[PDB]
Amino acid sequence: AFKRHIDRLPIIPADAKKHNVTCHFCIVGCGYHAYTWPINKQGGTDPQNNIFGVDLSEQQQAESDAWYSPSMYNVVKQDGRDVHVVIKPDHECVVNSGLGSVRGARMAETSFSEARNTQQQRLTDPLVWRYGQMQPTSWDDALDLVARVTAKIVKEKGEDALIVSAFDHGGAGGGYENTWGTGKLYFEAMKVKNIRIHNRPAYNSEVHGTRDMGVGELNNCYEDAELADTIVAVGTNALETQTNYFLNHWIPNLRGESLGKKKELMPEEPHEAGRIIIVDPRRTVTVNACEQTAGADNVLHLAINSGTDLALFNALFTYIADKGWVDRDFIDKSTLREGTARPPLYPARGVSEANPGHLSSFEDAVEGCRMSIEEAAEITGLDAAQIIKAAEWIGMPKEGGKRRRVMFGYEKGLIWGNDNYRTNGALVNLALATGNIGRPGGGVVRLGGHQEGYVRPSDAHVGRPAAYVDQLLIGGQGGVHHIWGCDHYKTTLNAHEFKRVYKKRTDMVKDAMSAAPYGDREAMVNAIVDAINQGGLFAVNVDIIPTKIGEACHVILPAATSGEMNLTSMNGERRMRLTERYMDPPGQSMPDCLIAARLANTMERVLTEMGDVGYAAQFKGFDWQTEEDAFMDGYNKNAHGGEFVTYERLSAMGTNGFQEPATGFTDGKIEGTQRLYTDGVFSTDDGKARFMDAPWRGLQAPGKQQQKDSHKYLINNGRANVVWQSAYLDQENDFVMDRFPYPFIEMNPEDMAEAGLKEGDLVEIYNDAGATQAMAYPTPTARRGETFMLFGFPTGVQGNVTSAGTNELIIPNYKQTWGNIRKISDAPRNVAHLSFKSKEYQS
Amino acid sequence: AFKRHIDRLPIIPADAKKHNVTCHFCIVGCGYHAYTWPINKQGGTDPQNNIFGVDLSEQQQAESDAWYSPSMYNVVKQDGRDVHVVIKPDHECVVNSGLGSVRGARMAETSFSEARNTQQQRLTDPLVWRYGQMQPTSWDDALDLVARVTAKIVKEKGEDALIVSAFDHGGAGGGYENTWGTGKLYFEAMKVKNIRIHNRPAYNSEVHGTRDMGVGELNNCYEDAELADTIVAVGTNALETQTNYFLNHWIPNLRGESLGKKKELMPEEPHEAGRIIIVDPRRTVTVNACEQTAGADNVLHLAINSGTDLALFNALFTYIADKGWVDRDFIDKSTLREGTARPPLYPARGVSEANPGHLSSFEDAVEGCRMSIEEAAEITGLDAAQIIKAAEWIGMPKEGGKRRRVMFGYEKGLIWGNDNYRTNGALVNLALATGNIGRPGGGVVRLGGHQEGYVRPSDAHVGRPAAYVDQLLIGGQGGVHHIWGCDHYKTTLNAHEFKRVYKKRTDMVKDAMSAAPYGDREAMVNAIVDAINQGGLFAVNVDIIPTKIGEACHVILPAATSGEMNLTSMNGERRMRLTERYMDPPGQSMPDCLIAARLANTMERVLTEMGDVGYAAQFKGFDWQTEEDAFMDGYNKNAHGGEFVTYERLSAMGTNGFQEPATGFTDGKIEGTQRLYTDGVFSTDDGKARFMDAPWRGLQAPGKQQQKDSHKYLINNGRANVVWQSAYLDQENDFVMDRFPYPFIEMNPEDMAEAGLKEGDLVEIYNDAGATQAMAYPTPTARRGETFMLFGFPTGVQGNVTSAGTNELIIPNYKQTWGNIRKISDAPRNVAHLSFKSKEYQS
Amino acid sequence: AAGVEYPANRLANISELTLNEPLDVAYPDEDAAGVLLKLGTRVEGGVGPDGDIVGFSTICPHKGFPLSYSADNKTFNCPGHFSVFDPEKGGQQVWGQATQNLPQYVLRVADNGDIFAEGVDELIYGRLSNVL
Amino acid sequence: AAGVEYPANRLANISELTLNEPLDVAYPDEDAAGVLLKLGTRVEGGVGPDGDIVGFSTICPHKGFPLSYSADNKTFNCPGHFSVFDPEKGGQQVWGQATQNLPQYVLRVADNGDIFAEGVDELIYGRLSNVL
Ligand SMILES: Nc1nc2c(c(=O)[nH]1)N[C@H]1C(S)=C(S)[C@@H](COP(=O)(O)OP(=O)(O)OC[C@H]3O[C@@H](n4cnc5c(=O)[nH]c(N)nc54)[C@H](O)[C@@H]3O)O[C@H]1N2
Ligand code: F3S
Ligand code: F3S
Ligand code: FES
Ligand code: FES
Ligand SMILES: [Mo+4]
Ligand SMILES: [Mo+4]
Ligand SMILES: [O]
Ligand SMILES: [O]
Repeated sequence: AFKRHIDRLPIIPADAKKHNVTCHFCIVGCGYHAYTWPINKQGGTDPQNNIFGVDLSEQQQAESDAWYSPSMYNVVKQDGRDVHVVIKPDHECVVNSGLGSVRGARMAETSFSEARNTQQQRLTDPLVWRYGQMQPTSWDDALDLVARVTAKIVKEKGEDALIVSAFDHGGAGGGYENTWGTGKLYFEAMKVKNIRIHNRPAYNSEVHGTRDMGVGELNNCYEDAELADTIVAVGTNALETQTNYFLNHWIPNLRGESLGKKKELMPEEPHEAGRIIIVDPRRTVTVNACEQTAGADNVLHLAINSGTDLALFNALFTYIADKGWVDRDFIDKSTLREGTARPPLYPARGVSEANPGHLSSFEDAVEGCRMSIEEAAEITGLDAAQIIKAAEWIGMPKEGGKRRRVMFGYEKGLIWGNDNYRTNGALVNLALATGNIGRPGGGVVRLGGHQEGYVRPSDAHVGRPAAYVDQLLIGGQGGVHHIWGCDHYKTTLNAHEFKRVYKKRTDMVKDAMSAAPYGDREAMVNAIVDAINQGGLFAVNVDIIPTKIGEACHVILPAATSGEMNLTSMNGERRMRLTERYMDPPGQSMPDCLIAARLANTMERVLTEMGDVGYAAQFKGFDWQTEEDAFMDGYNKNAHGGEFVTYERLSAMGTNGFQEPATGFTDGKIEGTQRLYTDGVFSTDDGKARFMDAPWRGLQAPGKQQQKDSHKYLINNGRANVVWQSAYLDQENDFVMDRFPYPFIEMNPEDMAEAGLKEGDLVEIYNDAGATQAMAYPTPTARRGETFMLFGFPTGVQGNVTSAGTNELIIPNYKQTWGNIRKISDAPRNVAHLSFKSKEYQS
Repeated sequence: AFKRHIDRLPIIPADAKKHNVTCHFCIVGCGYHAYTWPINKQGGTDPQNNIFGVDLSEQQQAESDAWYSPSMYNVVKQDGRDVHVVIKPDHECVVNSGLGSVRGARMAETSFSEARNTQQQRLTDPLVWRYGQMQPTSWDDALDLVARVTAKIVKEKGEDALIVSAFDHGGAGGGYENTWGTGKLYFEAMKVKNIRIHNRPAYNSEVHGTRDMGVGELNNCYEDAELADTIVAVGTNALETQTNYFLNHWIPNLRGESLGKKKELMPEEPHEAGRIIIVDPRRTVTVNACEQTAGADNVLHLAINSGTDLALFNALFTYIADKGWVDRDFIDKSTLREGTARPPLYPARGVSEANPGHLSSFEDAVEGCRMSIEEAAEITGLDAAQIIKAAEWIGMPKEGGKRRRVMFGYEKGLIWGNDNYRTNGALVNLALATGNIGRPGGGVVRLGGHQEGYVRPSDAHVGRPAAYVDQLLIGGQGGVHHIWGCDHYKTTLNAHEFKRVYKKRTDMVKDAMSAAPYGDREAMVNAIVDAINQGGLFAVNVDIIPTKIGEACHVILPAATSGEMNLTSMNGERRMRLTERYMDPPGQSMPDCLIAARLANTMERVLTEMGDVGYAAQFKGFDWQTEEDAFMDGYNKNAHGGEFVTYERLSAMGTNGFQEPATGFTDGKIEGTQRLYTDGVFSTDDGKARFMDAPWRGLQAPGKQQQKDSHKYLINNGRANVVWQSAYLDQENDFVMDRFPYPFIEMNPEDMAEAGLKEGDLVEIYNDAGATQAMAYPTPTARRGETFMLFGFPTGVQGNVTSAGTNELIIPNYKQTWGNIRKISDAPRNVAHLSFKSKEYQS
Repeated sequence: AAGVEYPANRLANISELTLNEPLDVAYPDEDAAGVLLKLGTRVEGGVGPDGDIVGFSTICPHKGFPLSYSADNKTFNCPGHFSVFDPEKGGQQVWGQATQNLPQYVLRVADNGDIFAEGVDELIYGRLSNVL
Repeated sequence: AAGVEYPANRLANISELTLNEPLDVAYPDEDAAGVLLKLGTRVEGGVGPDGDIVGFSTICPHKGFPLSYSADNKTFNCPGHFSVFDPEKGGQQVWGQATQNLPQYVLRVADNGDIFAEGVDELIYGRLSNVL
């Protein structure tokens, strides 16, 4: 087991500098403070000599604010000087109430430190491929090369030759400052169509269904998880993936700690302890924890067949509609009442690829979605009694005829599951019919992934459906590729094919560059462009570490990340906050918004020199010297209520911030919006929500039924609690890598016995998409024939075995993957120290 | 400046475990001790509570044994447990007398530590190219793949299809255990012709000239530098490159501290303080230090034109022979007296490529080498008065008619300089004529590079001249390449072309492997072999870090290095020592000798399965479980006097060891040989030394005169004091990289003013071989038109601009390089913190 | 002055331990709850002739709840936020919210059979120095 | 505990320093020879209104010989083994055998004009703790 051997930590002194910090990572956006003080000064044990005002020579009790773990401590540069830092969760923050996840609690230890040698992998200088290898250089040099190649290609072949992959999210590697900068470059200065997002291969929404219905996907607040009678959690492993939302808001409901609150806010209405329905093919630690806190009688785990959610929801919708367990006044007052005809190709296909479902009235939706309890039981594999029970737990009125308050939450089991558009709508149907939108204890919401921080110019030019960028690249189209803050090598679909072609195409440009004289830059650029004309690709990577896809790129530009810059984002409650800079960027790295600005400026200069002054002019409006300048040009001027928000004002509000949109500012407080749609006016032209006529039509993505029918195992895939994303920071973190040097694949022990596999064996997962490796982890709770592999992992990428299959809007259907498994090697030595015991807490 | 901010270090306790350790690095082989003790125990300040027996609460005086710097401290794994370690130079060692260089003094800090995060770059697991990228795996898997591909290729195409690059040197990354293992694999089990060494592209000696003459290149002892009347240092920058030999043995001579000793050992002979002749085109810090210690009157810096040494030595030989300043009895008694005729193509060419010079008698050598002072002054650029003075300082008898004792030392200025064979012989001629071989205060020796640790089976099959391996690879020949402990990408000649072709050829196999199923291994191997048949190369790298050439390899095998294993080697005095293991190899890494054994075993298994039992049998004799087993099978059984040496016996002798060859063992002491040739019996069939008839014939390597004539600057190249080799460890060491993030190119300030360059500017060096980058470092002592660039450096490889030119025996002529220089970029920001002041000490 | 100075404290004698039954103990002082545990198989940090006697802090390193031991599983389990630690593998967090594996005692078995604790490999919850 | 406790010692007043003439001092005690030096240009670690007052250990970190100052070069030079340090660049070893750059004082200029030293960024030669 990995052990740091740190016997003691420097004590934060009374006069430490305090910074408000939002967690870098997940959607929950837990509140922290970063305390910093001069190297070689320190706090003491007596109350007067430390930040806590406590005698630190005494053992602290459970849940104490007056303690921090080693991973919360580091030494970092601040205004040119080494300083101690502690990044500690905030007790006063209403999101986390002092909790920090295994992820958030190691922000300090995953920061860059020359002094204590943490994260030396971090990029410090621009790199360019020349003289046979990657070589460091200056910004002026690196930006000149990128600008010249990009400008030439765009002039010769049009902007369609420019391919972009970029983050669209909040938090570290995103946020409003950074999404604006990249957005303004590619949508204002340019009109780039062939652009994709970090987690999907086109410029689309994850949740077009709910949006088209008029229901924005983040409509409630976190208090609503405390107040609901029933939580319906779909395609979410919240304990591992929205940890502190679950621990600090769902659990109190399930434990009955919320009853006092429920009775104060909703008197003259009955309240028992919360019940929870979890819709997930796999039994996760989330299910185990719910059973353990609420009791098995109050947890309903619907272990559906993979990709059959829509059948389930349609059945639930039908049953609830027929029983009349619906908010009749809500339907009449706030939803579309107009009849409207089904499109000619319904129900197999929608009016077009742009619109996979048919929006309509409640009555038409009910008739169109109609499915019996028996039909859904066949498709889902559930018992009739289970589906009926769920309907009762969702719709059945409480004792006095009062409507049951249900919070519906969904994440990637649904969003990357079968028939995204229709499944999303089917779920939203239930929320709308039961009047659980815009009201306490309600909501139909993404439980989210990253934090949110999106503001950009109009994307109208991109189209709907947008271009399937990965297929363009794999097909030999495109000339120049700008990759900002994502790594397709570890995280895209159909990844094995993607890597084979990407390497081959970028190699063409590498061989050209190696054979050309760099010091004569015009000859170098002509050589790059000749390789591109022959089918090569020139790739530029903007990142914080040497990435996997970066091993194929020709220029790497080093970014500064949250903490090294000011950054703004909102959590899954629309709670917006400023993360105040507490350290310096490593080396010469700079924030993404400023990189964009500097790139714009170089495009202006280079195009001016080429003589296209008209096109040069389009790249003005980037005179930014600091990230705040990007915030003011973007969020402040473009978000709803942005005029009310500034760094100074957000700072005064602390880690609690305020909930977007801002509606005003009085006496040092930005006035916010607790819940959306409290007035029953939705996000459509006429202000009425739409239901969705969304009939089941099997596995809809091409290839999927075939892949299922011709392979042995379900290769479910997703997150692990300890690992953040594609392990970009974690790969240089001994605590994480000591636990999982290979990605695990959770396998039923009798499936393993049958296959001749032992715990720790290194296995190839393979199908017609590609192949990859993982470490067999025996998992008694796993169902026979159903495996779960950690996604995104550098030492075994499961995206290799996901097919190119998407829905009509180009949503990647990662979760529905099947494949064969065979042994590559007996369990390696470097795996002998691992525990292979159950991850489920035992009482 | 980089500052560690380490205020205090744990004190080594009285009961620390002591290990004898030889420096990992340079030829001098300074003595150290590694002390280790349990993590969470420690020493105290009172004498009884620490290893020194000293009161550590008081400031220590100069040169104290009771202190160590932070870079001498770390925490490392030892038998599975974290322990403190201090690696500290040994005061009692006669080599260094307590000195440690900037290199040796950071062995601890450049060791692997999970606890303190040092050298996390170190390889921990075998890696194989599959599923689109490099992936970790088990040893069984990786060795099986390497064996199967190698075995198939060798069966189908012969052993000539197997290309090998390997260390042949001592110390970390070499030694007797490891050279034996690799030697036995490739020369006993196999008969690999197409093999090269780590620093040169064929299986040759660096010093065939001296060896053919009967004079082994390490014939004296370090005490002889203290005792000589004159030291002649040729092509050596000893203060930077043999630091502690220079500081602990040459300086005492120059300062006059040796006089007492000189008078005791050589009474009835006069002795003044030592004088030194330095033959080097560049004024180095070595020249400066000699002037500063001895006085300018006692230092004769001959700043010859690049590559003109042979003209100098021939002139010196002629002058000394004519004056009669020769050991007449030594010549008559110990040298060849037989006349022998010049070969028909002399003097332009020798009898064949195997023999570039003509071995002969003194008289014939004199007549053949004959050159006047005036002709030599034209060629060398020196003044006549300077050349005459040198002859006087070498040959002129002392007051009473007594012969002047001169130690002749040479390194890479000569060995990688013009006409290696003849220049070496010309220098040796001077030593022989003046009787300065096998006597106190004499010697003609390599000052060396790495330590020595060579023992291998016969290499007869390799031929002389041996195959030019780089040219085979560049020409598309060879199928499989095994690379052990060297990195051609940074360190070979004609490196830019080498990298372009190596990438292109290994890419072919990569694209094949990515598109094949790995889990069906027979199909994978057939795909690899198809790519090889089309001109690809399958490459296997055995190393301790991710190397540059390793970015092109398909399998990487992790090695353990000195300290993580027991290791034996000798220094430049033939002083042999055991470095006792004090820590564990990182992860699953293993010593090179054992890797070789394990590879051999896998070849045996695989060939047995294929049914070639005859060939399988050739791979027996590798049942080694520990490195000592390799020592006993190799050195003990095969070295001269090896029967006298064991680990146990070497250990008892400490860091002083003994000087090879061993001649006996009495009362716990291995009895050694202080100097070679004390009896005047040389290493030839008849026991007589030969002189060399070695006339000047210009720049002899093809292309060189052409390259000089058509480019502006000499691009001299070599070492810097702070940087060890190709910065393989240093690239993850902040102290080194903070000082030189780019390699420097020393340039005259007026050359810089003329070219429009400023300190720190990033410049392209280019010629018809290739191109590269370096950082302009203004250097007032540099001659106009003469630059010096740091070699081997990952952020600017000067090997890129060295031509393919070798002598007849395939000795790379790195030092004679010319090229053009032009600006790539204004000084980058990451270079603003550097000092650009003179490296020369000012008194 | 520094490097933390651990006391060498007697915790128990080897004869007191029964296979798979943790013995309540405290190290490096009265206020630092832990257990000694005989596991029946050779394991990392384990001492005694069979190499199976381990010692751990029993206080969760995440938020400081007291850990419960499951005998059937041989795991320490946290009721606060559902963490699980494996004492057969150096206290590795099988799953949990702690950024630390379970702090383990450096044990020594004396000639007479007494078990001494002389250190701890990770920071104990609720103290900024293992020795107060 | 934890960190080394540096004293805040008065070394000199700003009015005592002449441009490019080092002033002998000792920090953090009598036995730790160093200098204050006014360089005339703004430099790293430098204090005062012109940001050019620096303070360094004057004892070579390689083997402990006393460093000499060259006024024309603005360098510290070591007669032992020819090391050279640059006080205009944080004490960077321009060339030498030390594995450390020159230990530099953390300086503070008071309210009045007194110069205080409150720390040192690297281990001073001949002591295993900067404060004894
Ligand atoms: N600090 C440090 N020391 C090392 C090493 C290291 O990497 N770093 N590596 C070790 C190894 S492997 C080696 S081989 C040795 C190398 O030790 P050296 O050979 O001393 O080191 P170099 O810098 O290669 O070359 C020495 C001198 O050759 C001179 N020179 C160049 N061309 C000519 C010429 O035509 N004629 C003459 N007479 N001189 C010329 C250069 O000016 C240079 O000063 O050092 C060892 N020592
Ligand atoms: S700690 Fe960070 S990772 Fe998510 S649960 Fe809280 S935001
Ligand atoms: S310390 Fe090491 S590098 Fe050479 S001079 Fe001595 S062996
Ligand atoms: S306190 Fe043990 S899991 Fe949170
Ligand atoms: S003591 Fe100053 S250089 Fe060796
Ligand atoms: Mo996501
Ligand atoms: Mo060498
Ligand atoms: O996402
Ligand atoms: O060497």
